[PDB]
Amino acid sequence: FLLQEARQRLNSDHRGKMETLDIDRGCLSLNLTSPNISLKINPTRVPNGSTSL
Amino acid sequence: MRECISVHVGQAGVQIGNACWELYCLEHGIQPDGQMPDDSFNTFFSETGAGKHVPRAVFVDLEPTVIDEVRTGTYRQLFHPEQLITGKEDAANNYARGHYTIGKELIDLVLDRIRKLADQCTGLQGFLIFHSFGGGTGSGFTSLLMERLSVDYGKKSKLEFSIYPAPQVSTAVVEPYNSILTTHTTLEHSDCAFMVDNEAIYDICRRNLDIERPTYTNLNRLIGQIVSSITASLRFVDLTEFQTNLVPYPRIHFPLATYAPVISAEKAYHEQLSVAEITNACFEPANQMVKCDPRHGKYMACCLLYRGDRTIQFVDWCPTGFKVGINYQPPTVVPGGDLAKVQRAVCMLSNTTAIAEAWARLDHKFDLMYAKRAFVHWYVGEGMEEGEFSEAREDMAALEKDYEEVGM
Amino acid sequence: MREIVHLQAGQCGNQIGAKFWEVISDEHGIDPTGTYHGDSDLQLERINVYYNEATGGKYVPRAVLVDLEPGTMDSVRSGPFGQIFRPDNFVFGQSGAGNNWAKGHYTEGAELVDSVLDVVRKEAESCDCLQGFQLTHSLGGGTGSGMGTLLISKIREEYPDRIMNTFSVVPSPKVSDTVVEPYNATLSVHQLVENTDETYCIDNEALYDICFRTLKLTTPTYGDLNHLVSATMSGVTTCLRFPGQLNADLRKLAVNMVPFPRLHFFMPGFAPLTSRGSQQYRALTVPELTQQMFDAKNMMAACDPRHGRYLTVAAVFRGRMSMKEVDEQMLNVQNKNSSYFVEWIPNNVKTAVCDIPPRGLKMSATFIGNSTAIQELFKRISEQFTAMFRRKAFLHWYTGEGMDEMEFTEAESNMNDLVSEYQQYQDA
Amino acid sequence: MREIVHLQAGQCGNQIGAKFWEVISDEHGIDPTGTYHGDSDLQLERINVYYNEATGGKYVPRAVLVDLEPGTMDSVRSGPFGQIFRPDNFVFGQSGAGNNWAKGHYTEGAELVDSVLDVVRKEAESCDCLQGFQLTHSLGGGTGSGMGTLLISKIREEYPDRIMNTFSVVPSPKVSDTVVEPYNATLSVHQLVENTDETYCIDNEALYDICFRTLKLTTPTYGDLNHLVSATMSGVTTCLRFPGQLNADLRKLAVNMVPFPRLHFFMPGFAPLTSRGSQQYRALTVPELTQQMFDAKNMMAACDPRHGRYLTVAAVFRGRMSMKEVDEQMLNVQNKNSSYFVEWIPNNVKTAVCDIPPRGLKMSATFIGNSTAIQELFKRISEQFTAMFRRKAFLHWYTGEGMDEMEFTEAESNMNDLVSEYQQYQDA
Amino acid sequence: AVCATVKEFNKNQALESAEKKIQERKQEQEDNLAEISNMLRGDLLSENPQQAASSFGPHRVVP
Ligand SMILES: Nc1nc2c(ncn2[C@@H]2O[C@H](COP(=O)(O)OP(=O)(O)OP(=O)(O)O)[C@@H](O)[C@H]2O)c(=O)[nH]1
Ligand SMILES: Nc1nc2c(ncn2[C@@H]2O[C@H](COP(=O)(O)OP(=O)(O)O)[C@@H](O)[C@H]2O)c(=O)[nH]1
Ligand SMILES: Nc1nc2c(ncn2[C@@H]2O[C@H](COP(=O)(O)OP(=O)(O)O)[C@@H](O)[C@H]2O)c(=O)[nH]1
Ligand SMILES: [Mg+2]
Repeated sequence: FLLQEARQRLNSDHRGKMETLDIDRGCLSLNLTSPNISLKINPTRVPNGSTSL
Repeated sequence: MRECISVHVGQAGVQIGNACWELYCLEHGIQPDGQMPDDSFNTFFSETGAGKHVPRAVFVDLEPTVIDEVRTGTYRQLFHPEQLITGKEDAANNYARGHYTIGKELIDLVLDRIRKLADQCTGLQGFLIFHSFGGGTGSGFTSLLMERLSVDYGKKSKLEFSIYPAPQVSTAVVEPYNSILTTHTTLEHSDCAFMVDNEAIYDICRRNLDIERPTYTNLNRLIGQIVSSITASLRFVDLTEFQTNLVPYPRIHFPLATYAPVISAEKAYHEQLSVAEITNACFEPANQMVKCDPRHGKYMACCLLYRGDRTIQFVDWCPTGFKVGINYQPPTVVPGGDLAKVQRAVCMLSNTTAIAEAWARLDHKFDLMYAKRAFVHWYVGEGMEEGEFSEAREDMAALEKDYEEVGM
Repeated sequence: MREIVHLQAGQCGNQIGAKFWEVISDEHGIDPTGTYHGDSDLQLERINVYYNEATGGKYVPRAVLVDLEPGTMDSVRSGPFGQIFRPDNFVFGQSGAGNNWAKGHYTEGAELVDSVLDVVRKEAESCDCLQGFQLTHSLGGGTGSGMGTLLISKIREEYPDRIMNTFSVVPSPKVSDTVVEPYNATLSVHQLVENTDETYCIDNEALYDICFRTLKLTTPTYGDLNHLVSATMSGVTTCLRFPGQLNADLRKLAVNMVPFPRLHFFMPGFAPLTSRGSQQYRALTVPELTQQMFDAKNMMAACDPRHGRYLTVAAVFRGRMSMKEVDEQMLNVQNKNSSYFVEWIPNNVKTAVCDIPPRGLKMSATFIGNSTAIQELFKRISEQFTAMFRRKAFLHWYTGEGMDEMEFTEAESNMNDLVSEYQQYQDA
Repeated sequence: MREIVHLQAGQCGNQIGAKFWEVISDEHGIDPTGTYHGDSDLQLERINVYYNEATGGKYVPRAVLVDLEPGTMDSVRSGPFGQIFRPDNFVFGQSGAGNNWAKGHYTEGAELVDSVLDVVRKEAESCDCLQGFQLTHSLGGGTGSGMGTLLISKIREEYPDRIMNTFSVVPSPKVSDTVVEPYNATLSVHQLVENTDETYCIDNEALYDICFRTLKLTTPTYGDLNHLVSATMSGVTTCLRFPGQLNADLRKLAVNMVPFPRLHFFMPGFAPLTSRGSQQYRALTVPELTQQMFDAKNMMAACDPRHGRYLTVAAVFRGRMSMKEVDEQMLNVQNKNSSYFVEWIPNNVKTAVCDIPPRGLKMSATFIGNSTAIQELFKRISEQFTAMFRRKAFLHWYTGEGMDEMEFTEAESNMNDLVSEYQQYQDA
Repeated sequence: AVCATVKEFNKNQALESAEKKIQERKQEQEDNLAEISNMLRGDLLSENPQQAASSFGPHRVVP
C-alpha cells in the first residue's frame, strides 16, 4: 500500500515536469517573426500560487 | 575632518548600531566586506592604505552573546576585531553590578580604545552614546562612561540617544530603580539626551506603517533614519548648535524626537508630501516618539531639520523657539526596509514642559517599591550604600519642582 | 563560557537526570556514543555550558551522579544514553539510607561527602567562568534529603558567591508512599531557606494531574513525568546557549523574583503541552502560549495561585516571535486582575526571548511564578509533623544516630515563621 | 470585531445546537472536517463572529457544550458534523440531574459551574470586542434549567455590559413528558427576569403544528424541529455576518423592543415554509413574506397574539430586495389593525435587510414580536404549580436537596407580579 | 517626471512587500505542519513500549 502511494506521487511529479518542459520549449521557440506576439495585458506580475526556487 | 565617534553600550546599543551602520554603509558605496567597488565617508569611516574602510565606533557589552552574532554575521569583515568589547558575566538588571563591580573591569579598556579612535580624527565634533535606561549595563556602565569621559574629553559634545522606559509596558521588574539612579548621576554629565521609548514606536509602526506585530529591527531602522537626518549636514548645521538651541537651563536637557514622513509604499502613492504637510505632521501628538502630549504642557524650543528637496502654545520667556536647517540629499532606502522612497523629510527635536508626567510616574513607582524596601538587598550587597536611594529621590523631587518653576 | 555543573542525588535525582540529559543531547545533536551528528552550527557553538570535550570529538556531560546504594547506578548505566557519562563521576555507597534522614546527614552520607567534594572540585576547575550549580533531589527520601542538603551546605561554604538552584520534589499528601515522609520534609525545608538562591517546588500529585487531564496519557510512568520536569529544566538555561533578542541569565532571574532573601520558592510551568487528539485544533500562536502558561491546571506544584497574590512572575520564550505581541500579553494579564498581584510592585512580569525552538516545535515558553500561595504547601507538612511528634511516633530511629529532640523543635518554629513571612504580603 | 460565544446546556440544549452548527457551516462553506471550500469572499470576510482559527486553514466554533451525563455527548460527537468541535469544550458530569431542578441548581450543578467558567473565560477573553453570549436550553429538564440558570446568574455579574441572549424551550401547554415540570419552570423564570437581556420562547407543541399542517411532512422528527429553531437563530444574527442595505445588530433589536427592563420575552417565526407539492403555486414575492411572518399560526410559541397587544414588532429580511417594497408592507399592516398595537408607540415595527439569502432560497424573512399575550404563558404555569404545591406533592425531592418551602413561596410571587406588570401595560 | 518615477518605485515596492508577506505566511503554515507531524511521531504521545528496551539485553527492561 505504501509503495502504491509513493508511485502515485512520483507519477504526478513526472506529469508536471513534462508539461512545463513543453511550455519552456515553446517559449524558447518563439522568435522575432512569430505571428503570436501580442503585447499582453500584464507582464511582470506574480500569480497567487507562486513558490520559490 | 568632521568625525563622530559612536559608542554603543548594551544589547540595545549593539542591536541599534547594527541597523545604523548598515544604513551608513549603504548611503556611501561601502560593501559589507569593506571595499568600495570622493571623501564624504570621512565623518564615519577610516581609509586604511590597504583599501579598507573601518568605522569609528566602539561596541561595548558585559555579555558576549550579542556581539558574537556581529562577529559571525554578514558584517564580519567590516569591523575592527577589537572595536567590539565583551565581558564574561553580565550586569543582570543591577545598576550596582553595572557601575561598581563588573563595569570597572571594562571601563579602562573602553577608554583606551576611545583614545585610539579619537587620535585619528583631526576635527572631532562630539560623541554619540546609544543606551537603554532599563538594563544593567546600559544604566550603570553608561553612567560610569559619562562620568569618566567628562574629566577626560573636555567640553566636547556628548549626545545621548536613550530608550526611556515606556509608561505602561516594560520587560523588567526592577526598572525604576535603574531609571532614577542613572538620571541622578547623569544629570550634570550630559549635554543633550534625545529620548525615544519603544511603545510610541510600536504605535507608529502599527498605525502609520501597516506592520502589526513588529520586532525590534523595524524600530532600529527608524532610529537609524533619525540619526542619519541629524548628522546629514556634516556629510552632504552641526552637532554643536543643538546644545545651544535646545537646552536653556543646565538640568533641562531632555528633548524629544519625530520623523515626519513615516509612511508605507502603498500610501506614498496616494498623497503629496509637501513641506507644509510634513511640518504639520511633526507637531501632531499621534506622531511623537514618546507616549505623551505637548498640548498639556508648554513648548520651550524646536529644531527643524529638513532633508531633501493657537494649539501650539509657547512659554512666557521664549517667544521665538525655532532653529531651522536644510539639507539637500534625500533619504536612502534600504532593501528589506519598510518605509517608502520619498523626496522630502523633517526631523524635529523639541524641548517641552509636557515631560513632567513621565518623571512624576517614575517617582511614583520608585516610591511604591521603596517605601516597603523591596529589592534593596541586591543593590546594597554589591558595593553600594543604601542612602543613595534617598539622595536620588530628593534630587528628582528638585527636578520636578524645576519643571514646574520654569513653566510658571 | 558560563558553565553549569549538574549535581544529582537519590533515585529520584538520578532518574530525572537520565531524562534531562536525554533531552539536552537531542538539542545539541549528540548520539549515545558522544559524537556530534547535527545539521547546524548553533548547536556546536556553546556546547561547553554543559559538555566537556574529550579526545576524538567526544563530548561528556559535566554531571556528578551520587547515591547511597548501588542499585540505581545500574539502571542509569543500562539506559539508552547511559554510555555518555564519565565512569568516575558515579559516586555510590554500599549501604542505603533506608528512608532515614539522620543516616543521610550524619552517619552514611557524612562519610561520602568527602568523596563527592573531591569530584565536584574537578569539574569546577575545567570552567573558564563557572556560572553555578544545580541539584535535583527528592525531599521525601533519605539520601536525596540527608546527603543532598548536606552537599549544599558544604558547597555554599566553598563557592559562596555562585548560584545554587535546586529542583525539589516536595512530598504530596495524597500521592505519598512513605510513613516517615514529614520528618524528612520538615528537616530539609529548614535546610533550603538559608542555602539556596532559587528553589523550584515540584509535587508529584501535580505532575500526575497534568498527565491525566491535559496530555491524556493512558498509563503515565515515571519516565513521562521526568520528561515534564526536564522540559522546564532546559527552559531556564536556554539563553545561555542560544542567542535571542532579549536574553536572560540565571542571575538575571534571581534579581527580579527575589524581593526579600528568604522568598525563593517558585512554581514552574511549560507552555505548549497538548494531547494527540487536540493537535489539529491549536492555532500555534503567542496568545495561546500565554493562556496556558498562566492556567492553574498547569503549574508543577500542588498549590493554587488563586488563593494568594502573585509577588513576581517570569516568562522565558523560545522561537522567532514578535516583541510587540510578547510585551502586550503581559500587560493584558495584569490589568484585569487587580488583587491577584501585589500592590507595591507595579510591574511584576519579566520577559525574555530566545531564538531557537526545541527540536520539533515552532515555539515554546516557561513560567517561574513567585506566590504567597506557596505557604499552604508548608502547612500540610506542618500539620502532619506535629500530629506524629506530639506523641513521638517514630523518633527512636532518629534519636539513636546522634540526633537530638531539640532539632525537631527548632525545625518547627523555623518553618512556622516562613509561613508567617509569606503571610504578611498575602494581605499588605 | 463582534464575537459571539455560544453556550448550550442539556440534552435539549445539545440536540438543538448541534444542528445549528451544520446550518451555519454550510452557510459559510465549511466541510465536515473543518476546512473552507467555497466560491465567494462574503462567506469568509465575517467568519470570526463564530469561528476561532485553527492551523492549516481550519476553523473551529466558539461553542461550549455543558451537560450532566455523558450519554448525550457521544451522539453529538458521532453525528455528521460532530468532529468540528474542539474536544476540551465538551463538558459533562458523571451523575445526572434526574429532572430535579434543585439537584442541578444547588447540589450537582454547583461543582460543575466552577469547571465551565474556566472554559467560558478562555473563549471570552480571546475576542477583539465581545458582542454577547448565547444559550440554548429547556425549562423542563434538570441540567438545562437548574444549572443553566446558575450560569446566567453568575456571568451577568462578571460581564454586566455585554449581551446575554437565550433561546428557551419553555414547557408546552398540551404535551408534557414530565410530571415534575412545573417546579422546574416556575423556579427558573425568576432567574430569567433579572439576568437576561433578551429571551425567546419556543414551545415544542407549536413546532409540531408547523411541521404537520404547513410544511406537510409524513414523518417529522427532532431534526425537523431543530431545523426550525436554527433557521431563526441564524436570522437574528445575519446582519453581523453579511452586508446589507440596512443593518441590525443584536443590540439594535434589544434597544427597540425592550422598553422597560423586566419585559424581554419574545415570539419567533419564519416566513417561507412551503411544501414540495405547493411550491409550484407558492413562492412569489415580498407580499408573500409579510403575509407569513405575521400569520398567527406560524408563531413558535403556543400563545396567540390576538388575545393581546404587540408592544413592539421586529422583522429581519434576507435576500437582495427592494428598500421601498419592504417599507410599504410594514406601513400596510400597522394601519389596517388598531387594537393589535399599543397606543403609546406609533412606530411599532423595526426593519432590516440582509443581502446574502439562506441556503437554497432566493429570498427569505424572519420575525420577532413582543406581546402582552405572552403573559398567558405564566398564568398556565402558575395554575399547575400551586395546584401541586397546595397539597405538597413532590416536595421531598427538592427540600431534601437543601432548599426550603419559602423559596417556593417567593418564586410564585416573583411571577404573580410580572403577570400583573404586563396587565398594566394592557390598558395604558 | 521625477514625481512619476518615485510613484512608480513606490508601487513596485508595494508589490514586493505584499509578495514577501504571502511567502512568509505560507512558510508559517509549513512550520505548523512540521510541528504537528513531529509531535504525532514522537514517542511520548505514541506510547510505544520499545522505549522500555534496555542496552543490557532484550530480557531486562528499564524501570
Ligand atoms: N528600540 C530597541 N530597544 C531595545 C533593543 N534591544 C533591547 N532594547 C531595550 O532593552 C531593554 C532591556 O535591557 P537591555 O538593553 O536589553 O539589557 P542590557 O542593557 O544589555 O543590560 P544587561 O542585560 O544587564 O546586560 C528593553 O527595555 C528594550 O526596550 C533594540 O534592538 N531596539
Ligand atoms: N517525579 C519523580 N519522582 C520519583 C522518580 N523516582 C522516584 N520518585 C519519587 O521519589 C520518592 C522516593 O525518593 P527516593 O529517591 O527513593 O529517596 P531515597 O530513598 O533517599 O533515594 C518517591 O515518592 C517516588 O515517588 C522519578 O523519576 N520522578
Ligand atoms: N426542541 C427539542 N426539545 C427537546 C428535545 N429533547 C427533549 N426535548 C424537550 O426538553 C424537555 C426535556 O429536557 P431535557 O433536555 O431532556 O432535560 P436535560 O437533559 O436534563 O436538560 C422535554 O420537555 C422534551 O420534550 C429536542 O431534541 N428538541
Ligand atoms: Mg544585557
